[PDB]
Amino acid sequence: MTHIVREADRPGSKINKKEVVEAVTVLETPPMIVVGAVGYIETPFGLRALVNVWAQHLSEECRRRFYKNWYKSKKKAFTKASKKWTDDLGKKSIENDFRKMLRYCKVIRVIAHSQIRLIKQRQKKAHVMEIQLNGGSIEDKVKWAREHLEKPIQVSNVFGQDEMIDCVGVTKGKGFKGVTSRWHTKKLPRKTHKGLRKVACIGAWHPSRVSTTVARAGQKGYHHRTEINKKIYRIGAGIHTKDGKVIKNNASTEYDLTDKSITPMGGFPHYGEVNNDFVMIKGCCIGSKKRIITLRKSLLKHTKRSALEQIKLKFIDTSSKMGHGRFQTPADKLAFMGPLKKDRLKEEAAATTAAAAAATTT
Amino acid sequence: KIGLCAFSGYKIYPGHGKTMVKIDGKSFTFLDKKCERSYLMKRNPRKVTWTVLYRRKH
Amino acid sequence: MSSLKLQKRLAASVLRCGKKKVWLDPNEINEIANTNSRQNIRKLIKDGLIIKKPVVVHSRYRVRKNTEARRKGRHCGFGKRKGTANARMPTKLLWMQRQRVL
Amino acid sequence: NGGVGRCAQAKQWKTTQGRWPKKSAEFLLQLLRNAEANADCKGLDADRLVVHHIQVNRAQCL
Amino acid sequence: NEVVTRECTIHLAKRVHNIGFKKRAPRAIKEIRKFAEREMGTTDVRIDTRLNKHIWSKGIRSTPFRIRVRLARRRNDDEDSPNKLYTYVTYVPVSTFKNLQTENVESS
Amino acid sequence: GGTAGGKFRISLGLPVGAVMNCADNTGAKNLYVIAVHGIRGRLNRLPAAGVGDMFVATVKKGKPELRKKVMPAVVIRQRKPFRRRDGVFIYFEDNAGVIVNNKGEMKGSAITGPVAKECADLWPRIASNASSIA
RNA sequence: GUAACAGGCAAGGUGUUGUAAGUGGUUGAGCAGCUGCCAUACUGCGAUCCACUGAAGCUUAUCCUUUGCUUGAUGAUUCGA
RNA sequence: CUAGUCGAUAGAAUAAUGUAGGUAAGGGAAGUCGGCAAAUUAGAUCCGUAACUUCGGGAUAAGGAUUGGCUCUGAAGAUUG
Repeated sequence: MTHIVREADRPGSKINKKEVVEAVTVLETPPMIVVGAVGYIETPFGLRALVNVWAQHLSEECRRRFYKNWYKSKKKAFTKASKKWTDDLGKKSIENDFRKMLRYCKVIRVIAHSQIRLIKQRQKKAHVMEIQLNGGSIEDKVKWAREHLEKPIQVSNVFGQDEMIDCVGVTKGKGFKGVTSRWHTKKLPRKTHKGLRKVACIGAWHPSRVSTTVARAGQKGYHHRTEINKKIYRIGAGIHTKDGKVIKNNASTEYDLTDKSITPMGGFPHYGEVNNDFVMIKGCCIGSKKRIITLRKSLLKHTKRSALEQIKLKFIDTSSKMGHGRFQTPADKLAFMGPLKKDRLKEEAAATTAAAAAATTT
Repeated sequence: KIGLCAFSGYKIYPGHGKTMVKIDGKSFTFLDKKCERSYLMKRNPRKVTWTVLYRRKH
Repeated sequence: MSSLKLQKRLAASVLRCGKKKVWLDPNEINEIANTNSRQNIRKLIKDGLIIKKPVVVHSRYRVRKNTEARRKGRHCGFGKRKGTANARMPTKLLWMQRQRVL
Repeated sequence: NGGVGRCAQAKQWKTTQGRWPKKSAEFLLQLLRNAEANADCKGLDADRLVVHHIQVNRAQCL
Repeated sequence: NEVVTRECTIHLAKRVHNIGFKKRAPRAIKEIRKFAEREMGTTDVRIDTRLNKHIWSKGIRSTPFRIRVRLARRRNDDEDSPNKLYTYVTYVPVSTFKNLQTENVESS
Repeated sequence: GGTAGGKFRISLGLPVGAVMNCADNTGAKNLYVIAVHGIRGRLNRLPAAGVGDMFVATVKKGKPELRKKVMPAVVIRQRKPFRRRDGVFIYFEDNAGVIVNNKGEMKGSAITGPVAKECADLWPRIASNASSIA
């Protein structure tokens, strides 16, 4: 999370045409690689996955969901059933399997990697995910998914600015907690024998069992949640060399113009270094460090004027998070503090050994 | 927008501080809590050797 | 090898500094343990195999760096005074001394 | 097995519980050393031996 | 070779952290035994007694943030054991650990 | 009432019953928070006044004609910090209040020290008699 | 992956306390040995203060970064239509 | 310090509730049967001290000021005159 000034664009609230200092969140989204296409039908039981067509080559990063030991293995998935693109197949293998989605199915969802080795973790093993396509006349959906097999799709085409994203992840684990932490129950007095951070009464005499409405020590942390209606403030695109080195309007804007990058001084603490694209939403998605938050498009309508406006942000605070930021760029310290007894007073040894290197050849 | 720390002499980008109003009427921006606490103990900033005011004592 | 429970108790009652301060030679415990009489253990003591391990320095350096500074009054302000003034110098023994002066 | 702690090396036995009973192992090492020693007496090949029938019982409690 | 003697620094506070004081630093002499069996592969870790004298220099609570230790993995001379190798970690007194790049060249 | 626009939630630093300066120049020298003036409440929880939260007051150590009566009052500054909406966190040096009738008109004619902007915006009459708003 | 890697070190970065030991000081209340015939003097005095000095420490153990040094696979148990 | 011990079943890990100890914004008893529990004050020198009283006390009533370090100065004695 990283703290953004902007100028608010309302009707008659009290922040109209004035500044506010908002809290934003940074999701490093390197581009997904779409790798296969699944159809679903309707039954009187619900939907039902019927066909599954994979692209033939898959990254070794992303054949690693299929193994729990990859160092140890012989790397044999998907070695056999990716030869279906190399046999006859034009009467037999796959064109039938794409015929089936045109006719029987009603919902076509698509399977995608995430290139997680661009994220610089120790993880190296991907995240596979079924994304539903939602463009009409499912004859289109099977040709859209037949185009983008094995080819990347990046977050600028999915979302825009000023949309209302949703966040679906896991929360942060706290552990086996107790009752004044799980449920936020009152504390019993200081004169409570045998335990005060309890619920005192656990039920009536009758119904003479305990119910599932009472507050016990039942988990805190690590629950699945979906959170609705976060608003995307910026979509980064942050990598490299469009003609020369390029990071600018990542954390820059039109009122700052120092170009740096969204990552603060000394990195995001425990979280990363971010180099890749990012979605920057309003305040607080769920989870810890390095979670996989999937972002689905909103299910609902937005007519609230808090939901609808477009705001262009004034300033992106790139000061450190690792104790208390004082400066913004690393050359902003040289505005205040010049020569530390460091490579500012170690250059004066480095200049004369290079002069001794100039005195070496002469 | 960018404001000045009253104890030390640093710049305060928006967010980033607490700001004290004495009942003289006067308003004091500090940058850290460390500067804010260290003013209320009346450590004079000419005498603490990491500031700007000590630094303009050269 | 053996336990020198006996051998130590005889050493600290011959040297007459009890066995906090007894050192039996820990490469010669084979030859120390063969020796049972005290007349057989003064021979290990005259020879250098059992030593009396000298006392701890409780040095009196700072004790008399301080009481040369009391002579100039360095540590007697009102925040180093904890007796009532009658306890630090009893006024019954100032008028005893004063009468004997006059 | 109540209330013995759960572990992960007791997956292979297909039961989530299990301990590492040290001196209970080492009295059975010192028995299978003595059962193997009479196996070498009659001339049985010690590497073709399986643990055919093992049982433990009770004794007079002290 | 299998007889190499390697001198290296060890950030101690990184390890005896998360541990309550007055439990370090007889914990810091277990963390050293974990440090050797990850650096020399052996299991029989002998700690030179002067190192123990150095670690208990500032009481049980306080422990030096960083040490400069010298391991020597020698073959087990006698007492024919499963462990043919054993590492002996001795204490190297230095002035400033700064720019003390660990190295293996220790002929002595 | 008279609350213009959205008065955003600030942090309440003055529960029942705290004791505030009576920055008034009426004669009252303390105001004591009997109860605050908007409060539904939930169980066990004490009402508490923010800045510009009118409340119910008694003067405990004041004047003789202001003591032992129940009166309204308005908070003008407090000592627990509060986030203004542009990232600012203001607090003050001590807490203070102002005797007010039921309309929102003050009782005296002077306010001896700064009025926070939150108090001035909702009560224009306290805004007029102010020395230095914010 | 005989090294796409990784662990330990190290170097940066960011932080945090706030100016390290060490010499040197016209910083220093004052007091002395000699204070000298002159030159007019050293300090063994001596809280402090100042320069070298935003120095020095600690800084991932659940911080960030690597063309830096170093290190490495070398087991065990069960399982088919 | 001298003598005397490290003997209290040991290792790993630090969840919940606890027994024991800390700190906590703002408010300060609203809590509670009741300030229970905790918190505050405290040594010493100098000032200063109320109602009432059995004249003895009350009284440490209350209410204030001072205190480190360093370098100095002054006062208090003894034997010989």
